[PDB]
Amino acid sequence: FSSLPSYAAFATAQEAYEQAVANGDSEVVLKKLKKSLNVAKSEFDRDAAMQRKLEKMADQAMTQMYKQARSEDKRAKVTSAMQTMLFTMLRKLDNDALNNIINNARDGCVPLNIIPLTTAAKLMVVIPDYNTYKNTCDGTTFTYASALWEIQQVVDADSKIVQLSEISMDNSPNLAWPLIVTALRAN
Amino acid sequence: FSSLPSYAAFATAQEAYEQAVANGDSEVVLKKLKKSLNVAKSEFDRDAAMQRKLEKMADQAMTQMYKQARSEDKRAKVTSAMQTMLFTMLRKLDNDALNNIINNARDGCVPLNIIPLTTAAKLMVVIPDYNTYKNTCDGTTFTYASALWEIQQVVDADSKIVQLSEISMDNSPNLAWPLIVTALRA
Amino acid sequence: NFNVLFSTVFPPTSFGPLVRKIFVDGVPFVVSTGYHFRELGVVHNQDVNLHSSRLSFKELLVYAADPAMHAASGNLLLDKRTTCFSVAALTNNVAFQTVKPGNFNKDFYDFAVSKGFFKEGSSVELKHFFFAQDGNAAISDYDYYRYNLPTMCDIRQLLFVVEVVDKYFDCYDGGCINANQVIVNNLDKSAGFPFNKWGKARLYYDSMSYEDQDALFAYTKRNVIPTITQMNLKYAISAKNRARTVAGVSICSTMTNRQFHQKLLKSIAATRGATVVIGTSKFYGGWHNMLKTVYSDVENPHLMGWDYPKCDRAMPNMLRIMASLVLARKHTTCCSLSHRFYRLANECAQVLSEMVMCGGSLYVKPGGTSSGDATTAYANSVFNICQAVTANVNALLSTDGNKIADKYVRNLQHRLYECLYRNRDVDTDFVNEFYAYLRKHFSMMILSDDAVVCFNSTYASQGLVASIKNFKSVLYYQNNVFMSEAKCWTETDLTKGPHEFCSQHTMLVKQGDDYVYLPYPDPSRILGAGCFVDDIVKTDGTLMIERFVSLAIDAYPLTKHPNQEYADVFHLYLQYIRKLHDELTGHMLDMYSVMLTNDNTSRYWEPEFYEAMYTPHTVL
Amino acid sequence: KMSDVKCTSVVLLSVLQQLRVESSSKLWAQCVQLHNDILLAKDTTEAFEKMVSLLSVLLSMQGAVDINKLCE
RNA sequence: GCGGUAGUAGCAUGCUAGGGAGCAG
RNA sequence: AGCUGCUCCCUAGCAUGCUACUACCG
Ligand SMILES: [Zn+2]
Repeated sequence: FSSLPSYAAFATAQEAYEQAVANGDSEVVLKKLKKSLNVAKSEFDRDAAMQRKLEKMADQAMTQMYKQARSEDKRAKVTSAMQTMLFTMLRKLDNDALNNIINNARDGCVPLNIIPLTTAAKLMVVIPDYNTYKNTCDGTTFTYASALWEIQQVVDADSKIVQLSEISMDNSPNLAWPLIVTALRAN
Repeated sequence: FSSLPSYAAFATAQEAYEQAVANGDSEVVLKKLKKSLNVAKSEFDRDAAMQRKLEKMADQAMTQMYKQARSEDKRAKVTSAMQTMLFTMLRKLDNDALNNIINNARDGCVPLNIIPLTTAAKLMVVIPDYNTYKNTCDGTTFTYASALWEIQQVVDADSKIVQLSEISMDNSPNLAWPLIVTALRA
Repeated sequence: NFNVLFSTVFPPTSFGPLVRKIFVDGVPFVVSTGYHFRELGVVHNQDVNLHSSRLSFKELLVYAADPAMHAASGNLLLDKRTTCFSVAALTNNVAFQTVKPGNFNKDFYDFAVSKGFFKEGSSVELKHFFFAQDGNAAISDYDYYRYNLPTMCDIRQLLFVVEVVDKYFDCYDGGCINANQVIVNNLDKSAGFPFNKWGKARLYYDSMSYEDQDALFAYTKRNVIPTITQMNLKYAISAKNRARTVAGVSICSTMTNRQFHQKLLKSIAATRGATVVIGTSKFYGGWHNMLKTVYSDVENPHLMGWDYPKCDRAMPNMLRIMASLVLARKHTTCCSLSHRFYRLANECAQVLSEMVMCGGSLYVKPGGTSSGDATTAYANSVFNICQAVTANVNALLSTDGNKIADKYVRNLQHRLYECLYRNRDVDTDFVNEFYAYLRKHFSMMILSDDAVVCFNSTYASQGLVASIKNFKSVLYYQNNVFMSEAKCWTETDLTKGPHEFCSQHTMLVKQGDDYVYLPYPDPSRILGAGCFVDDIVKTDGTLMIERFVSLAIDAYPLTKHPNQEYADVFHLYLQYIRKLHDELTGHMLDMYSVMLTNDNTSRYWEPEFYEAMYTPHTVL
Repeated sequence: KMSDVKCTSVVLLSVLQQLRVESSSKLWAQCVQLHNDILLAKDTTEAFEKMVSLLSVLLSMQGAVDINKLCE
């Protein structure tokens, strides 16, 4: 504070007090001027020291308001993200096989573990070594889960394409050896 | 923190009181010196504390920013410090088998696969010229990594098998010299 | 108990969440409306609404955590690397994760070598390192759940062991709390699957008001929400080259489990002088107090400790359900009888047989405990006490009563048989008497699957209390593991404390006027922590320094060891701290011109600071 | 002498890791096996065998200037 | 001369909050 | 990339309390 009502009173009080001190009139003049400048600094104390809690509290409030606004924007952002994800993953399951197996239930309830088994259009097989490959995904087509699948594309642990003519018993020690087969459901 | 202005005041009145305690004087002029020193030890005992704390505040801020700078600059040079440290430690280790392969790689003879430990398994090494072949190869034996191997085949850069007898000083400029020797451990 | 046996006949594809089609805003979803448990049967949700106009924040939160939409929109998976059930692949690629090696702190190693360390024939050598793993480590570690097998229990014996175990938990208090009374430490950690795509736990605690959380908690007492758990490889120092994993649980589960269990957990962690010692610090004389409390006034006392092989993968489901019920027995005035059942069902569907996200694929968990949920260390303690009580009962009931010389013990045996196999309801007087007998002749000190026992040796040699072979038999027929006596220990002298407890050894030293018990660690662990780090965190000592202060606090009690190569660790750490301080000051003055005005740091290389941390006058 | 070889093995695997070697599954698996076997050894005559084997991996690549780093 | 209230400076204990780090299960 | 417990260091805030100096009054 520099331009509040107490300042003018205090300043003029001490100016007149010290002008009269330069005059040097009495002994009660000193007492009176010092009492005035004791009670006028008792005005510049409340008005210049406790006036400053108001500003600090207002700044507390302003920072809290800023924080609340930011926290309110983040919620809308994450809500939009979640509902976009839900709607984008919805656009793949609304097929005609799902409707079939749901209309074959007696209440509309089915176990979840059978939904990929009877409706998924693509299958992925992970093979550790050659004997397991020879027992499961042999040739161009194979049978699994009461269905028949046809192979397209084989990769290795480095994600590099392997041809079906390289997977032999002699060339086995030269392959990165988890193999990942991708197959499509045959009609 | 004596370089502050108010010190000159605090000494001044204190000096007066010194004279007072030397004089043995009346009662009121000592009230004078107990009313203009407690205003000095109050107008100064406030300036000489906040500044003293500010000095340490500046010091701690400078140390924090220096810590940040050095940590930022340390993780931008890992790929060179690590290799320098590795080769310093290898030099200090002082092993014959490691020194052999390090010096051979320094000259140009480098392997093409992992060096095997079993008495079986195949080794393939590159040979860039004839001097290394002469001080490394002798007949049908190969001295590498402080071990002895027997030669099985020599080739040149165009993947064409070369028999061992023709490799010599005069026939040297007739072969693609980056030779590739295949051997097996004794 | 009967459901466990009968569920082994039916196909494994009939268990798990039950799904249904609902119409939001006129478009069809596929959401979970119930569950089929192997132990609990068929459970149906109570609030299921078709034809909803739009979804609120908490409905979106519940629908995003459901595995139904994630599994129904993925590919079919046939994984031949493991024997567990595989559900779906959530992407077109398989992910292979590795573990890096550690970083070498060469300056500290040079300093230690220049002071006579790591010489040939020394008794202190490095044995703790950072071990590296290749891309096949995560699935090969997940494959260890093949050690969990369906186990049927002796029901009449378990129904008595549960009453004794529940009496071990009588001094505490619990119940439900509101969302504005919950305390969360470290709001900057992972939030599980779905939710680790958009933020950390802070975002989800900030976006939800105190009423949304209460509404979700009230929802969980009438419905079941299944979730997904993620598996993460750990990066830390060790002595074995085995890979370690942790389970990250979804935020939707932790948020509600805290409101269910936190009051009781904080009640347990604030009690001194009880059997469970979670929350008691070893500083300022805590180790001595714990040891004197466990010594009690047993008569011909010996000390004993044992082992649990594959503890978290082999624990049967009946014991986990029992632990949950024992913990929930505190909700007798805040919850009704259906609310408690639905809370148990939620816990089983989220941390007992949930779906696991490994690599980029979903698998089915057969059972066991997941080490990343909000009640692990206390359920483990309940399990420990249950196994000890079972061992004591089996020891007492398999002894020829015609040879027991004391009348009191023979009568106790007669009444114990009557209470198991001839009475149908609880008999509180005999439970009181058996609890008193156990507390007098068999004293225990328990942390979460770690234990120390002080027992009467004359009684144990006659078959009246549990020995170390009773534990082996009980584990064999109730845990499906073989416990070897090379990982258990016994101690016949009490002036030396336990051989091991929480990786610490015990030593009795003169401190002031009296003799006290102090714990000390393995020196190679401290030296390995000093030598191998994860970049910046060391390899420049002047930037942290406090790391070595903490490591010297941990290693101070080695100065009182008879072996002279053990106190050198503490003195080496003090000398290195002084060297680091000098180097930092020299840099600072040679490069600005600056000096720290007053140090107050010489206390860090003088031993009084570290000695004051082990004296009984708390100044924390 | 054993401590030095173990520390050198740790630094060597760090150097190999930051040269993008884990992009080849077989090579990374062999390197990890050798590094883990050196750290568990008890006699200092097989540790040097495995160190020769593990350093040959770095010597067979072309991402390091041997003549420059070995200025001595 | 003492008591009270209003001020200014230094010290002490604990309570909340933010950040960095270490150990154990 | 997890759930807990314990400990060390730095900063800020408030309350309380101690102590000292100025002013008013009785
Ligand atoms: Zn309740």
